[PDB]
Amino acid sequence: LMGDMAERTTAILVSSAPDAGAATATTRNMRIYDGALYHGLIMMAYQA
Amino acid sequence: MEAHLANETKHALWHNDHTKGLLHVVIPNAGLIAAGIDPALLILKKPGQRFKVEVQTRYHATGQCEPWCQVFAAYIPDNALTNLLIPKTEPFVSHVFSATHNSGGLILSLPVYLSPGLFFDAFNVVAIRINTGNRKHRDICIMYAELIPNGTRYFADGQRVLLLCKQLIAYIRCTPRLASSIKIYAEHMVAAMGESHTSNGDNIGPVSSIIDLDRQLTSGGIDDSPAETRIQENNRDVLELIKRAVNIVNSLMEWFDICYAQLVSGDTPADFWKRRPLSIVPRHYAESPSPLIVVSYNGSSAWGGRITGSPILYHSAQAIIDAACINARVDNPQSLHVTARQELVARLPFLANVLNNQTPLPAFKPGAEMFLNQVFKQACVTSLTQGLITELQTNPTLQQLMEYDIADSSQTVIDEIVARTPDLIQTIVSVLTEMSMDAFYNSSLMYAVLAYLSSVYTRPQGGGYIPYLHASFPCWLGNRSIYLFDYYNSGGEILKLSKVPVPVALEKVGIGNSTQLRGKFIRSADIVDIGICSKYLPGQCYAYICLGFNQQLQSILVLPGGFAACFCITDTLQAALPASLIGPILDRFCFSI
Repeated sequence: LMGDMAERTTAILVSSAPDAGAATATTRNMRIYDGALYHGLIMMAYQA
Repeated sequence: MEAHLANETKHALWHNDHTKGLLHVVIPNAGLIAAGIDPALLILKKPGQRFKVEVQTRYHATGQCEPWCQVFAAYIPDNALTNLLIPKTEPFVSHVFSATHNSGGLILSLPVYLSPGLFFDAFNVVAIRINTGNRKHRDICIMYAELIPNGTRYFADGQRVLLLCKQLIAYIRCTPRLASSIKIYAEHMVAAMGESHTSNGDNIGPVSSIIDLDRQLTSGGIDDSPAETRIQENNRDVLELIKRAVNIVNSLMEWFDICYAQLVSGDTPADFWKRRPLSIVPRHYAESPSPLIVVSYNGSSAWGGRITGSPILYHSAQAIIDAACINARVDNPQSLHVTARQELVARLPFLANVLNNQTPLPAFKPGAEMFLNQVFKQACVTSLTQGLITELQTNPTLQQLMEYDIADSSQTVIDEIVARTPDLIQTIVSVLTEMSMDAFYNSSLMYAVLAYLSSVYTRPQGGGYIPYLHASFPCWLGNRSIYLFDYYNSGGEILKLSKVPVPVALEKVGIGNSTQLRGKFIRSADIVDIGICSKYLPGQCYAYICLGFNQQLQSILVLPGGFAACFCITDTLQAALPASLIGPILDRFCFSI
């Protein structure tokens, strides 16, 4: 396994848009700031 | 399709001035997804904006420009292809035909040049004006090469009509109504199209007839050229002679139109041209996957029409240039022989204005307006900051001089801003290399500066400078009535806070001695989207900084704290920037009656 290995993880920030069901012009102006890490490592426990 | 057809009468009535040939060009709306605007406000919503589209030309080192073109169009959502291909049947709309998720469409007018001296090259960029937000308008710029590709699709259109006619025949035959006369005459017409094609083959043959664009927009670009026709006729003659040698030695919609008129009882403009072959001139690009389909009339001797013989080919303008370039193995014609230059001048009258080296310009960059305006704005901002810093350095007196409406319990912090003037000017100087340049590249300041220079150099031949509509209305006779104020915070960091400047009234009280400033307001009954920043009192945690400018490029400081400086930068711009840098500006932004 040691012959082939990766280098590191990269972080990419994405955005989100509301549904196009509303015809109001104000719906295309606002943008909620949210996102998630790319290939992140999160543990569901902790060490004392 | 109705407004353009109505407006076609102006082009039809034209007899002279053949240098402007209007034609039907369809622009797909696939690129509207990246526009980021509301499609509802683009067709019919809250009338009063009066959105218009203008088409103008862009020359290179020759001068003059086209006097725009008053044209307009409207979009159509909800599967525009279905309602533009299938005839309109709104009273009896049902589940007719079958298609996938289509898109909208638009029609844009683009003049073309037709003459005995046709010629063709790629040196002109067509500028399109859109009445939308100047911030990221998402426009396009193409040369003349894509406008005239010298090609048409005449063979691929034959199979498209066959599928539609088969589908309509199947739909008519599927419903058992009317009488047997229609069925028998349809059967006779089908059998009349071939003896063994129907009796021994198939009548309709639905098999896998699906309405799709697979072989229609891929091949068929150059297929009906005179060389291709000659090759085809030679091949057919060869085949005929081969068949003759083998033999010698071995070892009509009149009834259909009447029935359609009786049944549908409705006409659409997209049906009269279906009886004649059409022309498709797609021009795609890697920016967006959407072909630029172009439809040309077949009943008129326009560009791409084939009704009397060979159409316009745009030839006899490339072989001579190629021969001249290959004669000395030099691509650049400037370093060619005198005979080659004389031949190029004689063959191309429009090319004689480049050899004489008139109206010098660095290289050939049609898109110079962007960075030209950027450089002009940078120079104006540097001159303004130099003037303000010099006046601050040479500012007499100290602290406040006039009254100023300041609360007794709030004056303890007003002097803090005034005492930090060196920090403020240092931050302003340093922010020139940190703040984004995409926020002040299309503001009202550059437009006002450009309109101010319109008074000087009113065309080399003259002109009254009388625009028709959609021009600089706030800047017509003077800038002392409408002001532009930018609000910035104090301290060691200055960043943009407001979005759109709001004019603020100002008047002087004292008619001499120590002048006093007291801003006022004017009641407006035409708009309600007005911010409350201008109406904010001077107190309530201090205020902002204002620097108004008149029509004479005179800046008056409105900084609170009894400090006011008046400096003029009208002569600094002329010294730093000569009169040779306004060439393209004068070429583009000029009009006369």
